Amino acid sequence: MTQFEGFTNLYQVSKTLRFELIPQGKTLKHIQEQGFIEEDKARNDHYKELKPIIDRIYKTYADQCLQLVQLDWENLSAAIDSYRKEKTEETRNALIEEQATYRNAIHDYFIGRTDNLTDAINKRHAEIYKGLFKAELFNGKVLKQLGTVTTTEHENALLRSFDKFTTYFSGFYENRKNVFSAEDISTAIPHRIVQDNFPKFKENCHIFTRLITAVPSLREHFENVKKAIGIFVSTSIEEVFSFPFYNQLLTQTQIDLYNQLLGGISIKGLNEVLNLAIQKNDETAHIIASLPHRFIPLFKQILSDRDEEVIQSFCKYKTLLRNENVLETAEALFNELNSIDLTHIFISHKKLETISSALCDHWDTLRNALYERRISELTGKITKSAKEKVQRSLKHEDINLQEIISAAGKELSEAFKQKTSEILSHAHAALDQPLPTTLKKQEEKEILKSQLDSLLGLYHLLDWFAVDESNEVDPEFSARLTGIKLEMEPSLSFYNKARNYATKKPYSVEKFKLNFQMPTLASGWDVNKEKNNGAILFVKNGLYYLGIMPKQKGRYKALSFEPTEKTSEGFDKMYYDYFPDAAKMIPKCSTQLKAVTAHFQTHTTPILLSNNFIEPLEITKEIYDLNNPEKEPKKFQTAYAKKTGDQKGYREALCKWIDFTRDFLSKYTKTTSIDLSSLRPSSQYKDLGEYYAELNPLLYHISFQRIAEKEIMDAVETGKLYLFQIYNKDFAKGHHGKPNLHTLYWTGLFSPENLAKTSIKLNGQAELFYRPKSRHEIIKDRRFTSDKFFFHVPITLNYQAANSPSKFNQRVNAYLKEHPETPIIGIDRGERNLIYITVIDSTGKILEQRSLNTIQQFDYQKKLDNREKERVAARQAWSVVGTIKDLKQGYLSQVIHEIVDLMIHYQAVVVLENLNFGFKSKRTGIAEKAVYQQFEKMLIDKLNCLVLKDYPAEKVGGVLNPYQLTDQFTSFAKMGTQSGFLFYVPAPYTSKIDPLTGFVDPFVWKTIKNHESRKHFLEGFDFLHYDVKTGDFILHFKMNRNLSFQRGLPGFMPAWDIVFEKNETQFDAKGTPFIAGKRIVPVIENHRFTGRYRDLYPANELIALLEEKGIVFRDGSNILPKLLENDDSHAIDTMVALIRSVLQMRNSNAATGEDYINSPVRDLNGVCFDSRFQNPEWPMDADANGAYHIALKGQLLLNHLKESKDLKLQNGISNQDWLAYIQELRN
RNA sequence: AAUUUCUACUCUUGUAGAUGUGAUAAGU
DNA sequence: CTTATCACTAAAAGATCGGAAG
DNA sequence: CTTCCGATCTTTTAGTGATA
Repeated sequence: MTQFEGFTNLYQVSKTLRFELIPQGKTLKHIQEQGFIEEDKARNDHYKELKPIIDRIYKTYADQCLQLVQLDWENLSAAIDSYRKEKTEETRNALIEEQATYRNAIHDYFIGRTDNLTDAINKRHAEIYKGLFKAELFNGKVLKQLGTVTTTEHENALLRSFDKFTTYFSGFYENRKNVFSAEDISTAIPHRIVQDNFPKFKENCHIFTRLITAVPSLREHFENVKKAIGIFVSTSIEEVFSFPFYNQLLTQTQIDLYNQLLGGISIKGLNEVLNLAIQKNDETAHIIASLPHRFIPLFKQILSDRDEEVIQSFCKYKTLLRNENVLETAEALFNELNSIDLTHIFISHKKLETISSALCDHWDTLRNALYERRISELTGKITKSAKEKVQRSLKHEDINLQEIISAAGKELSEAFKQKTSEILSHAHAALDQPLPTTLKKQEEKEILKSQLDSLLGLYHLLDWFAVDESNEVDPEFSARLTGIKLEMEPSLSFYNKARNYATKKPYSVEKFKLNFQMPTLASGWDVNKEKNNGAILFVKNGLYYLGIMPKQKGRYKALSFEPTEKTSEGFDKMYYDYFPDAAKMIPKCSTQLKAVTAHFQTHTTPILLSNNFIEPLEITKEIYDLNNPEKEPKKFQTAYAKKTGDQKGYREALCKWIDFTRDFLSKYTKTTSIDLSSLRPSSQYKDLGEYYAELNPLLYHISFQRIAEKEIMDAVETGKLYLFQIYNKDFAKGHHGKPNLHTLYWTGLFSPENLAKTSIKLNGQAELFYRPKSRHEIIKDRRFTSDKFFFHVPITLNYQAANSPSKFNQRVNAYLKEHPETPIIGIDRGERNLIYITVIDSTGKILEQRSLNTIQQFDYQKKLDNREKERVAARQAWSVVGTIKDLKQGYLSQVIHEIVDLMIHYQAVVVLENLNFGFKSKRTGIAEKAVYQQFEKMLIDKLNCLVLKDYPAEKVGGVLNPYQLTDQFTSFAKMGTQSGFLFYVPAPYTSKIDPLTGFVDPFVWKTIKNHESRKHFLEGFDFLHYDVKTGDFILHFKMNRNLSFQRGLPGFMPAWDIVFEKNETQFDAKGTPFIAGKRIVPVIENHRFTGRYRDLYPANELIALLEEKGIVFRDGSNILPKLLENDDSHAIDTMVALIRSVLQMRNSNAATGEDYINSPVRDLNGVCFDSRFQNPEWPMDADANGAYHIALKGQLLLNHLKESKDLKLQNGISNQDWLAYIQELRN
């Protein structure tokens, strides 16, 4: 019995609020007089300049330490091979522990505990590892200790400039602890060495050994290219791809040399040699090309290397291009292209579509041309292996121009000669048109973009030829193309820089962190650390103040604020109390002091501690062995239970440690005032983590106390305290609407209900930033014209729960299995509606379908329509592109509220569109997969902690009890099918589909081009007849026919009754007349669509065609043999055109506005479904048709949960299963 | 067209929604 | 342009300065 | 007049659980 309102308080979530600080009183004058802001700006500059020096010393220590490892590597290779062959859990954990011990073994080199080094160098490396992550790297100790590093006097002087202030680097310090650690983190050098580079090197070795087993005739060729490249001259080819040589390959420059050997010098590499071998088309070419024939390069090592401004840069670029005469070289190359041999120069395969998009009319016509011409040149009968050989020989291989000019004819030799005679001419204009004076007028940006794109299209035409010498290419043409390529390669870089400059923003959001000459400013608010951190907050009359007390004449003037009776006028100051993360402080303040470990070496008696204790606390020896053992897993850790299985001694030691913790909690002078009667006794705890997760919320407390106003006023006036007012738009005097969500979090954090029972915790690690001025009347950009102080503070919501969600999917599947009647929301994008919603019931009937064009009754469809018009109205308009892309993000940010409101009201499971396994065209408003990915991520992050503004604080959904329905976001690929209530289903076969019987277009088209193909396609049907009672053409289709021309996705039923409906008038529910069965088809000119749309009436056109042919059909007889006997091309062409028009599900015309669907199949009731009927029980528009089938896919996933005994979904549903399920349920 | 920040407007010197900040790596 | 990491800290420990004593 | 011992400011430091 799990209620939907019980899906709250499951895991903590960390958020961060930001506010603006107004300097109250005359603290602005004090800050300006003392000059903190200029000093902090100079120090931020020094920190930015000092970061690469610390990176340099880390780099040289990493290289020096990695050059000494001689580890042996067969064991992890055996482990990963055992995983590859078995794929069981036992070998999986064996591989995991083998990777862990390899990372530990290589980390022993950094920490200097390696078994295979002597003691002196071990002590040297251990001292270096100790001294890297302390202040000893700043004063100059480890600089002399390393010896290798070279530092000039300026870098050294700015490196010692952080003296007595080193902790400014502290997070950065711990950031570098990510790199050198032995953990499984992706930024670890051991992880990069073991789990990333080594699998690629091992598989490189295996492909090399297998390919040298196949034939050794190219082993000498490998030796010659290794000698000619002059890379790794001290070793042969056989041992450079062996495992022990990886012990020399860990350094970055050796990785670079390995990559240079594999890829060549830009002189051929191994990949180019293999390409030359497989392109020869001898027996060795088939014996190697059927085999794996690639070596993927290794990853780089961590921390390793490899308006007038743009106007002047482009002016110098154009002047240098005019001096080099790149247009003259290009026109000379295009002139000599007309006479040289075309066999010796090749076209890169990556633009095999692109040439089809440029030199001809369709983006894949020349690919089909060369494929069918290779098929026509095949010797013997066509088989599967020969077809696959042809497909392989044309899929990823460069092709010379003679095959292009023979398959596609000589006509391209004119058209190509046309197109270059355009582009270089504009390039000539781009090298003749003068530079614009500024970039503030529209025409200046116009002429600038034209100057970029002509030369950019010239690059994109020069990318056509195969720049890689994978075939036999004469080197002088290669030299000329590469020279003119490298003369003007960076034009893409100036294009990107000009686009991002003209795109970004007109403001300067750059800010630097203020510190007020404090090492640890606003790191914590606790009243014992109130002196050093110097950050407090006051509350008065609903307003919130931040007080920062700086050091006075170089010393912390310990000003004390006195308690005051409440009704006296004054600020309210908190008394923050925290014992941070008791799992790590209870070791810290007991059994890990220097005194206790110094005593426990030479003694066995228990030790009594009486420092910061009200009574002497006793530490016996056994608890010291429990916390500090010989091995890494402690006795009371569950890793000991997993590794050994001795549960009895585990439970006894856990009880002893838990008793010691409970004894400790009552006598430390900070935690003595806390009530611990809320804890269950020691023996009732299953493990240790639950104890710490329940104990941690008990140790944090905020209590307000009244401070006299006069003392604060003289503290501000004197200069001992800097008082700022915390501000956003909700603390203004004219504020009367609903607040922002962060203001709701901030107000609910200091509510009395939260102060009594902590649900939101005010975290430490606050930051103060400063932003310069950035250079009734409503002034544009008021917040961006003045220098401003910002305040960034993190908070932790749902503090009473754990940190990790554990099995969120299991819990939500349990709730969904408990409740079968739960509705399903389906979300789907479309044309003429940006986002479309369909909330359906469990039985399949829709409950509410809507378009999300309108938000606050002032719809965004006209915004996208108008902005997309002005896109065209001024070219592409670099300026407007960004406004469109941000209006899309803002539209999605407003759509988030509508979706979570629908989910909350309907208590439903939402079902989104999976962006993998899918392709979406243009015209869908939001199309870009990155923008919708950002949407799905924003939705997951919003439903991670869902809170509504109008809800009460105490109720579920309020600030003190937010809704948590979705698991924490981790990756765009590790989502799977579900994340809590966020279900994902594959995109296609959801928009163009009959919503009542599930008919889909079974043929694959764009292959109806040859005449006998049309003959076989038309002969595939069973029979066509005419009915005079309804005046319709009934054509019968069997799914076992036209299998070569049908898609390979059979449905449930094999029968279909396609109907050409009488194209008469009809009435909807609203009485608006509409022609029944009419279709919309584009007009085609020069075998290409032109965008203009025309209306088609299939039955009337077929009547006209058949009476013009003189075919008698009023008897109800078959017409297909009555028309195929003449073998007329025009008749079969019109028949195919009418079949395509009839099978066209969607019909839209944005110029006139109508948009509908039309199923050409009679249902079980014999009617033909028309979405222009506007039946509320069926999808209104085509976007509703898409969203309803997305919701039905979610319903299918729900049923897949229901039949399964285990509480887990199936994976992504195959399309054949979806079609079978739909055509089984609906018929 | 006013915003801690973004989007979009002006009955209202503001409105409706969203907003995890800072830092460093790595991939294309 | 994405994917992974870490911090969200008070108290112990040690450097720094100033006063007392031989 | 120099050296040793006590206040003050800065800087390290401890580390729990659980599958995919």
